[PDB]
Amino acid sequence: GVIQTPRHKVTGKGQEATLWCEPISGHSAVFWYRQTIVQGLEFLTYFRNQAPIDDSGMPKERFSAQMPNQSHSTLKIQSTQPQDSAVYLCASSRQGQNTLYFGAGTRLSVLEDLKNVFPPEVAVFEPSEAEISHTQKATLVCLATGFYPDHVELSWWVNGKEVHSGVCTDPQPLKEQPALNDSRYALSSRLRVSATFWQNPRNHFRCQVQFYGLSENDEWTQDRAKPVTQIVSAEAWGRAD
Amino acid sequence: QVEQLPSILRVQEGSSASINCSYEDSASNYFPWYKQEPGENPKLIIDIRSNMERKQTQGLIVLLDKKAKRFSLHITDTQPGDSAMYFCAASVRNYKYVFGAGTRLKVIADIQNPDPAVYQLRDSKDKSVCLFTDFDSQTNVSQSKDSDVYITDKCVLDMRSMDFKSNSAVAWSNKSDFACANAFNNSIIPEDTFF
Repeated sequence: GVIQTPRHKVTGKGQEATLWCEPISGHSAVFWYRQTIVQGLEFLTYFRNQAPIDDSGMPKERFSAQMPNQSHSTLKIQSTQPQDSAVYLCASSRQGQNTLYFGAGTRLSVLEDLKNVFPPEVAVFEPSEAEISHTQKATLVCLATGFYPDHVELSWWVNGKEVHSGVCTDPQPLKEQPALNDSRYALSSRLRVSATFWQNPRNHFRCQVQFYGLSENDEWTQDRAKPVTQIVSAEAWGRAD
Repeated sequence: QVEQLPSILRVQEGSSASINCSYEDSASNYFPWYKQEPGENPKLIIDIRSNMERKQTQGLIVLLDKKAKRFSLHITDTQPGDSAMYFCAASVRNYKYVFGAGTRLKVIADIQNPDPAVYQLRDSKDKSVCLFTDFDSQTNVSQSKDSDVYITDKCVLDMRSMDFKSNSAVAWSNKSDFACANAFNNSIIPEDTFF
């Protein structure tokens, strides 16, 4: 269906950001919406065949929407501000159709200072001997710590294939320093397998965290490594005894 | 403009859950409902037109009262996994989809055979993490009253394969004076922590 890029965008205050949406082969296909915790789904703007029809919801400054061709649409924000941070959904609907199809959106995080962006450190912890003995089950745990902002995606890979059944990831990360508003985050996830499965030393477990940060375009003064968008992983092998 | 209630809906597994919406235009003709799983796109789940007053398909019921300008969604026998964000909308003619602000539905799971335990994990070389697991639904992992000790909230897993659900929470610290014995002084179910 509807393809939106990028999936995540981190910018600093005052940077420009443009958001891309490719609708489905259809006419009424702008339905830009903003999605936030406070205001929910908010109509922004609407196009029928490249023609601006309603821009009622668009902020009266800095925000603009265009349709270059009839197979793509853009949302441009000038001079990004923290309040601009949200998920920006794009949607399309056909002619004789009521159904509205949504994109997965672009998550925009506008930070005060890009000097506070850090990527996660990832580590995986092997099941408890006690747990195995008591329940005949083995729970692996993964810890992503010390990352900012909170654009992370955590996945479990068992022998090179990603797995889902028996995964539990925290729905929201925790602030490492919860007093401060601008704090680094941690996330934990659990993978629960049979004790037999863990005991097989040919089984390979990998916890993988996709972090979104700076693009290669962005400048980096500080004497540490620049926190680009990257994958950070940690592995463990099954163990017999 | 469309009002959707409630914003957050905590329902117990097996019980039914209802979301109500109301709209402010006599002209609205189509009322779709969208489910949205974290990270993904809203996906149409069921809809109803001004032609009809109730529809039941796909494990879902919707009502529409045009006179009252209210419509609702009803999910019977909730299971974790109905846990998602839902959204209602009202549309007029060929344009104009006005959406509710959404309902975050949390389905709380019935741990059948709880087995409260607190275990100690290790690896690679802090070093050590503690796992509080298999505790019942009515337990609150509270936050760390020790700074430099971190405790996650509970996490509900549901298997497709078996009819077993489990709760878990993770706690860790770099300190020397830290162990699993006395890490989770929340209102623990009175068992385990056996090493």
